[PDB]
Amino acid sequence: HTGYVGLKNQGATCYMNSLLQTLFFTNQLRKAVYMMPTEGDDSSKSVPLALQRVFYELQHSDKPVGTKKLTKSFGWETLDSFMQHDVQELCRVLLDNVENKMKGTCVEGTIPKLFRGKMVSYIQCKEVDYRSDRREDYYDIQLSIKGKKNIFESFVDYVAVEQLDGDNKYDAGEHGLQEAEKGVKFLTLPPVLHLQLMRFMYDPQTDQNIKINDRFEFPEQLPLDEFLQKTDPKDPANYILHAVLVHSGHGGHYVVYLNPKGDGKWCKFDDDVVSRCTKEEAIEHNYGGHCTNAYMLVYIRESKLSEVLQAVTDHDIPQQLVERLQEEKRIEAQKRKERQEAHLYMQVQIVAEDQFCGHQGNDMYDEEKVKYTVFKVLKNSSLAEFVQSLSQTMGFPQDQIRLWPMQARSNGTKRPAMLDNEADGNKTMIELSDNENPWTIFLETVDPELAASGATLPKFDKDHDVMLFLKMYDPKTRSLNYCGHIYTPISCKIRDLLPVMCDRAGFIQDTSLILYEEVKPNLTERIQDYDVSLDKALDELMDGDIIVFQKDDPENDNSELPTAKEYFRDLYHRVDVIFCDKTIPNDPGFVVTLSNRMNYFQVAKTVAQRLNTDPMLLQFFKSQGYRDGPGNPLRHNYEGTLRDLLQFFKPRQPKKLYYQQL
Repeated sequence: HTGYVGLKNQGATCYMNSLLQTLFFTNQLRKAVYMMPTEGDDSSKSVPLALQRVFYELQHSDKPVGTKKLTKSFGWETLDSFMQHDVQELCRVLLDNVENKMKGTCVEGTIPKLFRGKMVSYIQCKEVDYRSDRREDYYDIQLSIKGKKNIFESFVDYVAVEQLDGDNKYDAGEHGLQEAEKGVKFLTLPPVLHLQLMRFMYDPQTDQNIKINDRFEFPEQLPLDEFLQKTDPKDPANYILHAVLVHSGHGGHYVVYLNPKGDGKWCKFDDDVVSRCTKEEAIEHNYGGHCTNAYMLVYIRESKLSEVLQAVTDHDIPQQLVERLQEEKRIEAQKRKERQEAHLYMQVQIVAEDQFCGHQGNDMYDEEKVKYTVFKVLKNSSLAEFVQSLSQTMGFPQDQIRLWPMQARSNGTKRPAMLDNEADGNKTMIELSDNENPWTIFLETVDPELAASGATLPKFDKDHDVMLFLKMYDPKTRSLNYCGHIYTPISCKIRDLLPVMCDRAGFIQDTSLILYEEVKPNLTERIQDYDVSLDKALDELMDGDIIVFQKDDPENDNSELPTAKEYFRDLYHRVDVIFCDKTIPNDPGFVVTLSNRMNYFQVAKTVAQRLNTDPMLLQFFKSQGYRDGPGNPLRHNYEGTLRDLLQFFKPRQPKKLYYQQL
């Protein structure tokens, strides 16, 4: 009913869409494609079956047709896998493919029948009698456009005889070097003529990739009778224009104009929208004129078009295809259903206080090492419902638990932070997560030792209390110790918390303590006045803030790392980096421990101690970052630091620099 159907434009498929429609409306070819015995073939790797699928859906679908399995099928998936090849290469790919799959069937030899033409490449000597000929079969013709006005002129140029003169002489076997002519002449022109215009070429010294938008004309009706060796009455070489393929403007948007019926009723096929157009919009408007411009044309022989554009109906398609493809469509329908179910649920990752114990770095834990209890939960389900689900699964009373969602902060520290169960209990999980795809929540419980007895998690005044996390630094062992969390009124003076810090650390009451806010990695700010409220003591006080404390003792000074400040500083600089020998390909390399604040001299000196060698006999190479492999050489008067060099490495990605000896 609703006219013609379009293709979707999926990524950088590009000219593929334009080309498919052009082949689909070559009806003789299409009917033959429907005959290919594909019932035994692989669904997503059979190019013949994939192309059959596209044609079937082009013929039947109300919705634009996908090339999801087809692009996979012939193996050009990535954005530029197309940009690599030209249209004519894709044409021979698909045509050769179906041609060979029809061998052993009733529709064998359809592709030569429709597209094969014959041409002679010849050389003939002037003075001596010698000739050298070459009979060649073509499935298309490439026509030059620069210097030209119309396609008639490009055909005059293509048949043009070339003169072999002084210093270009032709060596004709025994006769030797002689003056000669070299010509190209067409023996036959097929029912379907593909003409590729040389709009753009990879001509360097001007540009690796380019475009020629200069004006270039082509007719509705093309007479070729004069460019053939042989002519025959009732079969002239008069051709009707069938298709016009177009590009505009880097790449740019591809679109195609066809008159499927051969009756001059043209349509603009721009991917998913098809529309009717005038002949001007198909031909006149795509000549150049300096934008949008025609790069490939398809003509059909005036006698042959009744055959070539045979009417096609549903029946011309075997039930072997109909039923198979319809089952594929049911499958895809399930897959769509599965996918939309999976989109409705979210993943909540619960972490418990045990996971915080023993962590030696900044923040609560290590992202790569932490162990979660995970829950699939409806995105639109309630908080209270999840709290019951958690309490049932985990084995707790709801009044003995509290959820603190892990909130990633502005300065790049991830920490537990408050949720008001009282006010936010009725909201959805997905809105409460602010769409964090996997929800990460810290689960506070009552000390299980007290759980048996009368023990509920205490009241938390969301306006006037804060939850802080405590960490004890030991200089002697240069280690961190998680000392749990506490609730406290904000108005509390830091001093009033010292007794409990001492106690959790196993220190003696009235032990003299140095306190720091662990703010951010490499930022460990000393709390200088203990007699002020938490509010004044910390800057920007917040649930999930961390205080690190240590004994104030002369003995600290004898350690490598006397303070928690120095500890965290060292933790932030200490970097292990892999050194790979550039001269040994597939070298895994060897790791060295360095500091992000090391200069060239220090880096080289250090690696040279490891390789027995002189630093002057090491040449290092800069990283290309996300692209693997060595980059430009590292000059020995490089001013920056190891930090500056490694900044293109991704966080989870391990670091490596390439080098060589001298």
